[PDB]
Amino acid sequence: FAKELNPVVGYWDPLNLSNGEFWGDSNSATIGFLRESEIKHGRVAMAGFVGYIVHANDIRFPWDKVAMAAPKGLSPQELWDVTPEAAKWQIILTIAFLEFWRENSYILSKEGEQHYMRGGKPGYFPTFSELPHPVPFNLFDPFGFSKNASPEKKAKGLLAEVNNGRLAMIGLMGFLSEAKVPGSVPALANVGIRPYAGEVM
Amino acid sequence: KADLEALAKDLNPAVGFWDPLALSDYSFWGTSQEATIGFLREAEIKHGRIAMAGFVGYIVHSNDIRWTFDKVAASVPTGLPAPAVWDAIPDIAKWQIILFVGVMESWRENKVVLEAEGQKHYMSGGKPGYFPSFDLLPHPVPFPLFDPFGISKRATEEKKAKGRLAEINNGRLAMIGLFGFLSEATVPGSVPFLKGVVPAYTGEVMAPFTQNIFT
Amino acid sequence: LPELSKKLNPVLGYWDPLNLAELNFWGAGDDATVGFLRHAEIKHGRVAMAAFVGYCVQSNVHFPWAPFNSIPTNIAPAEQWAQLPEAAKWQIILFVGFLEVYSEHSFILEKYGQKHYMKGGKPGFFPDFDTMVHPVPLNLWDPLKAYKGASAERKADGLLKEVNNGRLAMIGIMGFCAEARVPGAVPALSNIAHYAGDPMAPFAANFHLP
Ligand code: CLA
Ligand SMILES: CCCCCC(=O)OC\C(C=C=C1C(C)(C)C[C@H](OC(C)=O)C[C@@]1(C)O)=C/C=C/C(C)=C/C=C/C=C(C)/C=C/C=C(\C)C(=O)C[C@@]12O[C@]1(C)C[C@@H](O)CC2(C)C
Ligand SMILES: CC(=O)O[C@H]1CC(C)(C)C(=C=C/C(C)=C/C=C/C(C)=C/C=C/C=C(C)/C=C/C=C(\C)C(=O)C[C@@]23O[C@]2(C)C[C@@H](O)CC3(C)C)[C@](C)(O)C1
Ligand SMILES: CC(=O)O[C@H]1CC(C)(C)C(=C=C/C(C)=C/C=C/C(C)=C/C=C/C=C(C)/C=C/C=C(\C)C(=O)C[C@@]23O[C@]2(C)C[C@@H](O)CC3(C)C)[C@](C)(O)C1
Ligand code: KC2
Ligand code: KC2
Ligand code: KC2
Ligand code: KC2
Ligand SMILES: CC1=C(C#C/C(C)=C/C=C/C(C)=C/C=C/C=C(C)/C=C/C=C(C)/C=C/[C@@]23O[C@]2(C)C[C@@H](O)CC3(C)C)C(C)(C)C[C@H](O)C1
Repeated sequence: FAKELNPVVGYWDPLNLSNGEFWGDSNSATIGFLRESEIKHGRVAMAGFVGYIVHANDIRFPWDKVAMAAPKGLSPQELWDVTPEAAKWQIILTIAFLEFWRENSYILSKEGEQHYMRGGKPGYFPTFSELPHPVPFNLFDPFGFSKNASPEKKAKGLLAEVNNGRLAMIGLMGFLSEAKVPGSVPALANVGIRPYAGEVM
Repeated sequence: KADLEALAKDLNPAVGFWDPLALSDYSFWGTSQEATIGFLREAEIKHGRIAMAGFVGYIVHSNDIRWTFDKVAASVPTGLPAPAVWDAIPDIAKWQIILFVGVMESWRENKVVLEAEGQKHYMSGGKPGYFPSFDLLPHPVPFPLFDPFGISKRATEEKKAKGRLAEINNGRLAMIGLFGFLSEATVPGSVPFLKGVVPAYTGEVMAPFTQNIFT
Repeated sequence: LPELSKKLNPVLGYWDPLNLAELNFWGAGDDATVGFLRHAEIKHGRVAMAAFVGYCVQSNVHFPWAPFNSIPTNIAPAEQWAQLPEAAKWQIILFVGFLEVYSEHSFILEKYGQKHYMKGGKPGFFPDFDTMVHPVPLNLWDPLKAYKGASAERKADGLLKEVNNGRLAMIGIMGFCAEARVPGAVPALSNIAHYAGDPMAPFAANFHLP
């Protein structure tokens, strides 16, 4: 593998996680699990950085905004903490269903392979052709744009996704830290914790 | 019969035979494995049927919907979503309902009436949830429970099998939904969706009758 | 223990001032004398290594659940044992009491090929738990079935490292526990704990033995 990415920086694992036996399993599936975890963390961090950029300014959706434009517009995080419990619960449940669909090795075997104990290219959301729903389009490329593409372009995009995911992980961590302790940049608002809060306990 | 549990693929693909608490063998009362899984299938189907009926009854009781000329309509017209209007019923009527259910299950599970119909007990090589007809001791008794008007007297085996899979699936989902209702009634817990504002039966849902009957 | 303490430590190794390796120990034998001592070597290590690591978490944070919570944290955790309810103290000891009784069963120990430690078996070997009257998901040693695929060289290195970290922690916790009462015992620490009640008295705060 050797993870070309940045040619000057080869490997880099003080923690020797690469030659590991996570949950008493083989090394290859361990490397696959770490690759899937870092790719998912990168994707989530990129989405969170774009969401924080869009929520710092009042850019709420003007479609109806019955509850979106209700409060005012505050601590980017608070924005989340002000929203009702049903909204965040449905968001969490939809993410849980999407990741349950991602790991389903019957649909995956109909499409590709799973990350551990198989080939399983790290990061592959399967299609929506098996659940009892003619959904308009799948999660990966809903509006068909990359239907026909070169494999070399796909590999370059995967490397770019990994690198930009690490960069935006650093960026989102920096923004979240500057929300509570100003490291190196101005233009923060306040600290709005991290968990759900607002109700339950 | 252990490999006859491959019907869970037909119930739902992807998630196939899913038994973490591996009750597939776990010999019950010293019986064989096939008898144990037959008991499991019959208990699952019975729980699903009662859960579906209880769900519909929960909706009815929450939206009142009383009988027209019933003189047992002396129960309060507001009423908790369900467990108080069960509690407001006199104890003899609850006892008669329970005895009715017991009589009907003892009818379902007698081997004389089952083998006369032509189908054995559910742990002796029979379909779980069959409920035979009435060859009763002298009692004409029109209308058995299953399709009394005859809505499915003629039916292909594929349609019956699909209905059985649908029955099991809807039974599982109705168990989940009915206990979501009962949870939102007592120590809510189902704050997702809130279930649609059910007051709160402070008492125990598992407490039949007003009196304790010392048992 | 045999003279293979050179592997555990050179320079020293089978130091043994009080001889203790041939006192015949209830008339059992010399091999049984060695087997009992090696088990009590590491059983005392396993308790002390878990208790010293146990100390460093108790004094700062408490589990937020309820019963063993909301009692003061800026005190000696030896005193925090005395603040537990009586049912908690009994259940803690009896839970360990099951683990002691279960692990000494020779018919369980011969399921996995070993024997009781001073009848010829390995000194420290907790059973793999799969013979109980009712099944449980998680056993005691290697619960996730993680590191039993390691070779015997890592087990032999780990077994010697368990002993050597054991001897280091038995000094570690007891010298620390000698600092709570009789202050100024360890002039390296000398900045923690209070309370002169007996740490070797689990029920002193509840009743009296006579
Ligand atoms: C399975 C669980 C269950 C339980 C324990 C109860 C318990 C109760 N119901 Mg009830 N009910 C249920 C399901 C249930 N219901 C369902 C599914 C419906 C919709 C059909 C109803 C509709 C209903 C009405 C309209 C009324 C009650 C009433 C009552 C109370 C008095 C007893 C009585 O007359 O029952 C009578 C109930 C039945 C005969 C229904 C049970 C029969 C099966 C399970 C469902 C129907 C099958 C089929 C569609 C039959 C056609 C309709 C037929 C009822 C004419 C008692 C607390 C009365 C009340 O509130 O008094 C205070 C009342 O007026 N129920
Ligand atoms: C409705 C949804 C519509 C979606 C449309 C869409 O397609 O989306 C576009 C998309 C998908 C795609 C593809 C295309 C490129 C489009 C086409 C490709 O085809 C090819 C190439 O062949 C296929 C595919 C899949 O690749 C992906 C979008 C990705 C996106 C939007 C990525 C933002 C990262 C932000 C970063 C890195 C910034 C971090 C932030 C940083 C680094 C910082 O703040 C630095 C910081 O120093 C600061 C400044 C202050 C300091 O004190 C401290 C810190 C460290 C905090
Ligand atoms: C956060 C979250 O997850 O959501 C929350 C909130 C929310 C949504 C409220 C929840 C809920 C509650 C739910 C979803 C409850 C669901 C309840 C459910 C699904 C109840 C089934 C009844 C079925 C019946 C009565 C069947 C009758 C069957 C009849 C009348 C037949 O004769 C069948 C028939 O076949 C014969 C026998 C012969 C055939 O020839 C003809 C037909 C086909 C007619 C959740 C999921 O709990 C939690
Ligand atoms: C490859 C594989 O198989 O996995 C590997 C890795 C892995 C998973 C970790 C394994 C494991 C199991 C576990 C759980 C290992 C963890 C063991 C644990 C928890 C070991 C605690 C020791 C505590 C000590 C030594 C305390 C010394 C204490 C000392 C030195 C003192 O306090 C003395 C002192 O106080 C005085 C007296 C005065 C003070 O002023 C000064 C100091 C502080 C110096 C395996 C299975 O074994 C092997
Ligand atoms: C919101 C989260 C998210 C973000 C922010 C994000 C950003 C980027 C960027 C940065 C601009 C690049 C350059 C990039 C590149 C590629 N993405 Mg990403 N991507 C996200 C999520 C997914 C998912 C779910 C999938 C996916 C895919 C691919 C493939 C196709 C490879 C293939 O043909 O195998 C390539 C080349 C699919 C996949 O296979 O992942 C490897 C797929 O299912 N992506 N992606
Ligand atoms: C109130 C309780 C109750 C509910 C809510 C309920 C709901 C559904 C649903 C919708 C969710 C479907 C789709 C469905 C389908 C079938 N039911 Mg159910 N059913 C209930 C009770 C009974 C009883 C007592 C019997 C029975 C039967 C069948 C058969 C025939 C199979 C066959 O003859 O092979 C099929 C196809 C008979 C049986 O044999 O079950 C194996 C039988 O006597 N059902 N049933
Ligand atoms: C709180 C308690 C506790 C602590 C703090 C602790 C610390 C360490 C350290 C760190 C210094 C090492 C290096 C180490 C190493 C090994 N331990 Mg520990 N261990 C504890 C408990 C147990 C129990 C209950 C068992 C056990 C075992 C082994 C085996 C051999 C496994 C094998 O050979 O199969 C090895 C190599 C098992 C046993 O020896 O069986 C033969 C067994 O049952 N350990 N152990
Ligand atoms: C095998 C494990 C074990 C060991 C190795 C051990 C060592 C020592 C040492 C040596 C360092 C001393 C000096 C010592 C002293 C006292 N112990 Mg022991 N003790 C052990 C077990 C128990 C138990 C189970 C109890 C107990 C108690 C007391 C009381 C209180 C008497 C009183 O109340 O008058 C005193 C003074 C009882 C108690 O907690 O108070 C009711 C009680 O139940 N001990 N104990
Ligand atoms: C909460 C909320 C929001 C949100 C959000 C979201 C989606 C947040 C997501 C955040 C996310 C996804 C954060 C990633 C974390 C992963 C990390 C940090 C991994 C680091 C890993 C590190 C630092 C490893 C470093 C190493 O250097 C070491 C240790 C040795 C080196 O040799 C080798 C390497 C380099 C490997 C908004 C959008 C802000 C407002 C909204 O309203 C409500």
